[PDB]
Amino acid sequence: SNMTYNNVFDHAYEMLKENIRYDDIRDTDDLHDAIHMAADNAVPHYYADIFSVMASEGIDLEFEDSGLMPDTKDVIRILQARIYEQLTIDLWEDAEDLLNEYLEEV
Amino acid sequence: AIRTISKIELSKIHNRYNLTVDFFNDLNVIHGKNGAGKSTLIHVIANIVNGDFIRFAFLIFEEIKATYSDGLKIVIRRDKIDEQSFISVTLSNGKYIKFAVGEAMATVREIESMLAMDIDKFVKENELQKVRASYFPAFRTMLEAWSYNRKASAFARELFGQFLPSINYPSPMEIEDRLREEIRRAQLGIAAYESRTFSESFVKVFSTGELLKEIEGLAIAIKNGYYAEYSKVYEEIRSLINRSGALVVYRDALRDRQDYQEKAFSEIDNYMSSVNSFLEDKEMAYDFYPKVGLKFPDGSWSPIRVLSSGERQLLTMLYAASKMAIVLIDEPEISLHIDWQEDLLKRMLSQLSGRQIIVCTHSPSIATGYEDFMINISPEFI
Amino acid sequence: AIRTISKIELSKIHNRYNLTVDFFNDLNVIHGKNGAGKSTLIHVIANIVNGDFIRFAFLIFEEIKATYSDGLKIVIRRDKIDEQSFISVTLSNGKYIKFAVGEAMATVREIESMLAMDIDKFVKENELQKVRASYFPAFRTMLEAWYNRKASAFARELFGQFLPSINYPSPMEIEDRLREEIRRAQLGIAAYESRTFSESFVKVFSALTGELLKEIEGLAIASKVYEEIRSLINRSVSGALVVYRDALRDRQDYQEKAFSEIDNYMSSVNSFLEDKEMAYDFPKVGLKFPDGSWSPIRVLSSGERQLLTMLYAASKMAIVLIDEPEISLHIDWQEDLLKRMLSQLSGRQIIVCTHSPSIATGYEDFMINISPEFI
Amino acid sequence: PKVGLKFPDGSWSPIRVLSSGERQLLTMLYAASKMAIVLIDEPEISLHIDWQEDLLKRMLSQLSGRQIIVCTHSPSIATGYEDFMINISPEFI
Ligand SMILES: Nc1ncnc2c1ncn2[C@@H]1O[C@H](COP(=O)(O)OP(=O)(O)OP(=O)(O)O)[C@@H](O)[C@H]1O
Repeated sequence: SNMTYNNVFDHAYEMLKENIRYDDIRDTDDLHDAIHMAADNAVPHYYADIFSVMASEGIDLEFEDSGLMPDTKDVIRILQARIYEQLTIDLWEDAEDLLNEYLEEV
Repeated sequence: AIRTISKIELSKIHNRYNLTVDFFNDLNVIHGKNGAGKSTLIHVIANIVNGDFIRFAFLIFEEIKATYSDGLKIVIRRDKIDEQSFISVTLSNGKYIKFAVGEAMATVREIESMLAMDIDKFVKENELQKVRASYFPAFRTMLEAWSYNRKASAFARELFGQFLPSINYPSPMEIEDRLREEIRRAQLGIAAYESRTFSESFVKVFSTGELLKEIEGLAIAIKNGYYAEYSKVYEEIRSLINRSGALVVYRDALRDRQDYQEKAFSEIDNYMSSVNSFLEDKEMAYDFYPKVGLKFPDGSWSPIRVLSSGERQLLTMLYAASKMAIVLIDEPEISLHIDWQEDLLKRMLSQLSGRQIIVCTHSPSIATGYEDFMINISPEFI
Repeated sequence: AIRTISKIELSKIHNRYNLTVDFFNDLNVIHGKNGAGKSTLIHVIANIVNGDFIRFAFLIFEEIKATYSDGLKIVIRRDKIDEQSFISVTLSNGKYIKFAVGEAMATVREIESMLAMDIDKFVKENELQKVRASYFPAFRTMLEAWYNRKASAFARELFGQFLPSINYPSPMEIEDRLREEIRRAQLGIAAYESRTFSESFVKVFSALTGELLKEIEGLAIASKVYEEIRSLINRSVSGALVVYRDALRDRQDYQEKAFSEIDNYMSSVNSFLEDKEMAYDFPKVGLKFPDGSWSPIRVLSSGERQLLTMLYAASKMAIVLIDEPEISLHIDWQEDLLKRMLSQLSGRQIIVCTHSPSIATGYEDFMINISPEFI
Repeated sequence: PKVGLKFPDGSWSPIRVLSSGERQLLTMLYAASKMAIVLIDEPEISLHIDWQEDLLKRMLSQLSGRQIIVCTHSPSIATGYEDFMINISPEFI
């Protein structure tokens, strides 16, 4: 029916797990680019889905870092950048235990 | 709810008195003067129903019996062996758990987890968390002081003892942010239904004068969307109307847009009507980023800081009644005029139907119209 | 139209030699052996054209004359009086600025700004930055080692402070740039989808042959609603069909216009490469072997990496100064590099300095042989 | 001690002033002296034709009694020892 923020975050979590499993990211330095690699293929690209994800709970609509927000008049790119920033913020919390699970996997 | 509370028997709680209260499945208006242990009884119920029996390790008692409607009996006893107290939580199903008080105290100072996992396994394998009870404390001004907040539970357990349950109650300084977030999220939901309606109506159009008149009436029908470009496409539709099957599809799309427009804001319009039912000569509304606040018949706007403790109690109680099982309210008569105390239960019973509503009030003005539900507490001193 | 450089005269540069070079309007192919001062001329041109006159305080010379195409002459002299060196930048129009060498050295060690602002005011009030020249260094493997902004300080650390500003892309940055451009083009397509939806909604509401329907069915290719539209097409009203066909044609045209810049760069790269094709299948960007196997852009040899770093920095482009484009290249690529870059970079002054004459095939009339007249 | 470049005019300059080919010759002729099997990859980087026709002869004067395997793209390295050329073509599958 509709796509929420939790489904997008689960898809990004699955993509980050797949990137860690495939590319063999061992520390946070490689994971700083792996998180963007997982996030930029999981962001919605049908407009409706974007607004449905942004209209759901769990994710705020303001930038804690004003410099991370791009300087443009495209509103949908601003909301997509907010999605990317919130996804990076929420995945950096789980990055440590994902790294620990990968270390315990091998 | 399913397992409503039928009868609770507390024996020698705090070594002072015995108390046995029978509850109905419906409203339970407990009326009694301060010092009756009403607050204690509410904390006992909230620490029984919501599966947080570990807080009973911080309570001095002899025998606590809780009977639900279906027939489940919970017997809690505090017995000490070799200078160490053990709490025995014996259910009617056959299983029973026992644990040391000092182990729970050490676990609580650890939070400052084996027993917590044991309690979770016990309440999960016996299914003791079917019905969750919400706790409305009588000290919600303290929750306004440390402005749902999660450190407020630790503050209240710090100054009221560790028997106090989890505190999940909204402050006046949090519901403003919650209302602003919900209004903007509903506007974004309207914009997403606009884009879905556009794609679906494109597919459906790809496949009388009354339909044109209905489209002209629906063109005129704040509730403006966040994506104003779709409001401009609607302006262009109104301009074209000013200048068969596809017209039927257009009419259906406009009708669905109007219906979703009403449905997105209906929950907050219900909460606003619930607030404005009490308030006179002052309207709380969301006039325009969304601004939420008071309005006057003079047209002046004002922040939510002018509100009195009475109106703050109504805001914090009507928001925490709309956002809802068993509901336990402690002292709803605080800082309220007598007419609002008369109509408060009728308003909350109109907005909270289908759940066991237990209220504890010191003023009998709260219990008008429900005098058959008035259970009078009486401490039987040991 | 553009102030191209016509003739540069260097007198007693490094107290070693005199050099006077006349340039054509396009394709200045300087050919000479090592030690002839080619890069000593490219650095001078890049420090004259782009307004970087402060680098001339780090150069030992006697007289430097720069003549443009319109007739503007810039004469730079390094004269020292009473143990203090002064650089006199005298323009042909009458204006002239002078400054102490030690003041500029102190300003440069300060960056490690009054004179910098004075130089900026001098080059802004005379309009010396109409044409900006891009510099392709001969040490681009060092740029692969570390556009990067610290590379200027690293290269000036190990090549001296006369060296101009280094703005050149590494392979792992053209990889990041291509991935960013593909993501931006996908976002552009999606926004054109929603704009097309709203405008076609309005136009179909404004509306109230089988060949047009057949053309619309043929033009359908695959983004989810368009698949349903193609499925419905597979299973009076002429104006709405015309609107549908125009919307589909505009969607296809916008997809081509969004991807045309990267399809041009991919075609330019895959023109040289033979047993390996570079493409952007799904975003991962990399090689595509004829077996269908994929490989990262790290498998490429030094030759192919030089072609990647030169074709991207020619597509993302005035005056272009290329130093030694024959590095690590086979002879056929040396034969075809100038023809490919002249086909892809038209309308600018292409100055190249090569040690191998194989680069200058087919343009032998443009081969200007440099010769240092040692004092 | 001070190692540098002496121009015929008598001026003295540091080793920063060398071009790309002179830097390649400094890095190549020094590691050839402090030497087994020598595997050289692309010795023709930034060298004109006259130095490419003699670099292999000079390094063979430096390296005697050792197996030399070089790989080049320009055939000007291969002159003077043209009987030792091994053309290579991969066998694709
Ligand atoms: N500070 C200096 N910077 C550069 N060259 C200097 C300097 N001092 C003396 N020279 C000499 O001036 C000449 C110019 O060297 P340069 O690197 O420009 O020549 P090139 O062989 O044409 O260059 P490249 O190999 O980079 O194309 C050389 O003979 C060099 O030894």
